Amino acid sequence: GPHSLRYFVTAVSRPGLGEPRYMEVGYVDDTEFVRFDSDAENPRYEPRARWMEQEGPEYWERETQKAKGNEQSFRVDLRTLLGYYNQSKGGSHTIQVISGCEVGSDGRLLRGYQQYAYDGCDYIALNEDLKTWTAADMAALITKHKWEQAGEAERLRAYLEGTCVEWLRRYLKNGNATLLRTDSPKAHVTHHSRPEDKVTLRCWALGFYPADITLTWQLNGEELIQDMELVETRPAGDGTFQKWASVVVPLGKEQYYTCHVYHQGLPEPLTLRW
Amino acid sequence: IQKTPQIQVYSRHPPENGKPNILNCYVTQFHPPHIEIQMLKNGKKIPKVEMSDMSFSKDWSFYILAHTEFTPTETDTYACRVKHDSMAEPKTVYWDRDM
Amino acid sequence: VLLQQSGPELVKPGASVKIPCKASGYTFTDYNMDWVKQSHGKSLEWIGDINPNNGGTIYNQKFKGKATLTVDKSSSAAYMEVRSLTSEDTAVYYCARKPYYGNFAWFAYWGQGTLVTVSAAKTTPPSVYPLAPGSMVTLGCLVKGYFPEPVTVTWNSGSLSSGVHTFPAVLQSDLYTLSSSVTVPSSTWPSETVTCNVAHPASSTKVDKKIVP
Amino acid sequence: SIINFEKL
Amino acid sequence: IQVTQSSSSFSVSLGDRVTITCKASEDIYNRLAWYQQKPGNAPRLLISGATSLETGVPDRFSGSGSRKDYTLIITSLQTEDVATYYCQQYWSTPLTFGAGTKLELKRADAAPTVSIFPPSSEQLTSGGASVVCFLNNFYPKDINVKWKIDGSERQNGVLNSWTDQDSKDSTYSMSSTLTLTKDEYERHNSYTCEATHKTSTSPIVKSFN
Repeated sequence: GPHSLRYFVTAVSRPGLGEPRYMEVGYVDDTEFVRFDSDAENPRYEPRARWMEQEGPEYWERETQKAKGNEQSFRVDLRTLLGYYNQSKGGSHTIQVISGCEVGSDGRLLRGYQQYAYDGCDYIALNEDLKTWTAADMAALITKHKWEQAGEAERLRAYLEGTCVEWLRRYLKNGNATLLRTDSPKAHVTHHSRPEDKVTLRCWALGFYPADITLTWQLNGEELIQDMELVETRPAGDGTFQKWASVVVPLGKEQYYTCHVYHQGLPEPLTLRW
Repeated sequence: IQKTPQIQVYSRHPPENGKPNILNCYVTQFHPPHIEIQMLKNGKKIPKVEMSDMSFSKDWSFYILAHTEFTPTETDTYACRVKHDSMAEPKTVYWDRDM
Repeated sequence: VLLQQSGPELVKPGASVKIPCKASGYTFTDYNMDWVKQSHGKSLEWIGDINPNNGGTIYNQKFKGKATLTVDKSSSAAYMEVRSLTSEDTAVYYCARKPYYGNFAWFAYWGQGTLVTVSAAKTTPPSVYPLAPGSMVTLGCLVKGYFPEPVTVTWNSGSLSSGVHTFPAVLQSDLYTLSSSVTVPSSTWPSETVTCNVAHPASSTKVDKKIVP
Repeated sequence: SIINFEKL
Repeated sequence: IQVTQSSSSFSVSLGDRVTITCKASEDIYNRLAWYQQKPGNAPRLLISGATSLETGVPDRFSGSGSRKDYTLIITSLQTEDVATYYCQQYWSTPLTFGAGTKLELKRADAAPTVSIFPPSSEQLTSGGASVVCFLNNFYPKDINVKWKIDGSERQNGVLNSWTDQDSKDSTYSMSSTLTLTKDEYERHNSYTCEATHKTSTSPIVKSFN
């Protein structure tokens, strides 16, 4: 199976309140496992997945020390970018980075990420090939020229096939038992009266993990993908997720309609009838 | 670039009346990350509403889950009110036991 | 490309000092200015860098609060202030420049470095003593009890240099002591005069000492 | 372990 | 990331092939640089990116290594290569240097010419009494100097200073000073410095009464 290690970085200025808020959030596959937040009472790297306790004091020190370095760097980045864009000193701005690697079971790098955003807009990213950059405007092009002078892509590539891979391997070695965790969706169908004459049945998927799921409504064999109303998957806040999907039907033959739930933690897709 | 927040208001468990539950307010899709989230009962602000840590997704937008302990009745009202720079005035979304 | 730093600084425990670094021969604003500390005990240590466009700073966690970096963009000048000085701050401080702009590189250019000495001692002139022995005869001079450095020593106003050994100074208590030896043919002393010349600029003193048997 | 970030 | 140079000093002959090791505590992926530094001067960049020779640097300088083990090579040591050498990594921040490897010319071993000197009248009138012992033009640097007063050893009150390698004849020189009070000085008659060196099993002995 493939696996990924990704970091989600965020630095937000706030002039008139002191230091920019800096954060580093860590992800194995889609599960947050580490977190640094500059605003916490004691701004250190903290575990976010039980299985990270098994890392001794040196790990957390090393990572904390590095965040503080990264924090400093970004603190400056926000000013440079202010200049690049010839912006006032007043208001608050955001830099965001996604950084990390996707590697196969054979330990080869499938994909490497290093993407940047300023104020919610693409700024610059390392291309699929890991050697060239895509800048999204004239400010980003200044960064681009500096990085080519400095040999940044090559460096990243070194980290992405080396460092990134080896830490993921360990991170998997540590909490592999836990990351398999699936919680099967418990499903029910609810009936709702409407005006006019028609009715809408709403198909629920409750208490499932991870969030990937699929809900489909079908009239006795053929699925309706144009009349279906759905909500975005949402957390219950207990660890599990929820989603529903509804459809408008004529009154009398609501039994003719079947709901289908597809989730990786289910031996068989659930097929529900009202 | 400003991005308008999207809101979902829902229970953690199936809403049975007079039975203690948790009420969520899932706030996704916003930018900047600066946001104020309120939760109201009958239009009156509930003090002590918890906030998850903030995150953002592959499209750069931020998302956050606010919640509070609540005991739903047949007839009480529950809303989430969100303040954000992308918006002219605050946004409010009422709790629908069926949505 | 050239980075010019100031000369030696003598400063007192608890006090602070500000070292300048004037840069020329390149577009100041396209680069940052790094600073490096070199001292007996830890050798070379990084410290930090400054952005000339906005004064943005990054410090080695080790030097955070001990050093402050500033920039005058217009006069192409970077300054470092080392505060609340201990004897552990006595060292040579370099400013330096990467070959390009970035966090991860080497230093292609160095300033000449500024030596900083932390001491509480007040200026004190040396006492100068002749060293006569008791075929080739060696003679000497004992330069005892001075602060600060340097002290100059010559033989016969420099006429005797080839057979001379002047030794690095050593801290007595908080004062320095050095010695200089000279070798002359034994047939020529005392027949011909052998004098030893000590100067100590700091204390405005010049001393000649004839070495008599 | 997150990379040491380059300056932009 | 600690960068370690094992040998802090190294004895060498002109024409030798010299290899200075540099050891990283983590894989630094060829992000390593080498500097040369001579007394009273700033470091001078020799090599970047592990194997890359900077413009102007002579061809006898060479670099190699991988992961976390690197070497500086000088194929035929010329006299102006006598210096101290530093390696510096830049894979991670903070940029960190090794503690340097100082080269010194080999030469045939030589015994010092030893000379003792009693305190001057001028010093004695002031209550101080320094006895001076010069040990000139010897090699290697390793030497033991004992001060003996009336037969037995004096430990307390000694200051020692060596010179750098002499440019003309590659030797070292040392000065030893035993400072006593006038009162303590006059308690004794026989003052001697003893110099044990690897050139002879017999220690060189200078004295006065």
